[PDB]
Amino acid sequence: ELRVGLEESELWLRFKELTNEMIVTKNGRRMFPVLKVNVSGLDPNAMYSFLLDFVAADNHRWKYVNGEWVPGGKPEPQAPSCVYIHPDSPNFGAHWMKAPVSFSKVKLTNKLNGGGQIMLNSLHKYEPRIHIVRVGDPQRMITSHCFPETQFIAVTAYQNEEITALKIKYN
Ligand SMILES: NC(=O)c1cccc(C(=O)N2C[C@@H](C(=O)O)c3ccccc32)c1
Repeated sequence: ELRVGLEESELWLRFKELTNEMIVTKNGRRMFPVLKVNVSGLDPNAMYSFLLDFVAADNHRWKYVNGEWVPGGKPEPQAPSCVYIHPDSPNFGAHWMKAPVSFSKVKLTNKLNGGGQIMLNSLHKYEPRIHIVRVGDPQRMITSHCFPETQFIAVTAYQNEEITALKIKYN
């Protein structure tokens, strides 16, 4: 049976208990921690593509007030649909299952300046989601997998000094 498990969940939960933050910039910024998953239950003989997108978590934005994340007003219009294709795609199920699948090269940005980056709105909370797509499937079956341990708020600069120190400590 298809099983997708989050790698280094303990490290993600350290950031989440502080409310995790990810920097977005004009040219795009890579994530820390990096989203990595282990996969089992795929057909090793079949070929698949791994896709990544980011889902909004609330219908409001956030603000850091008195060292505390609080609801910070009505949200901006939803960011456009941005899908990141894992550069190993398409590949055999045996490839995806022999070692954890890392999305280390994806970049988060606040501009639609191309480059295959992910457009996010600052001060909004997002949750990464992974999609698995089989090549050649007339039913075009797709599997979606959410990871609530990896939720974060997009920021142009770190608000929580504990988050700033955490990023330096483990990266
Ligand atoms: N009748 C059908 O359900 C059917 C028939 C042929 C191919 C698929 C397919 O694309 N799968 C199966 C499954 C697999 O390959 O592990 C899978 C995992 C992720 C994404 C797609 C798919 C589904």
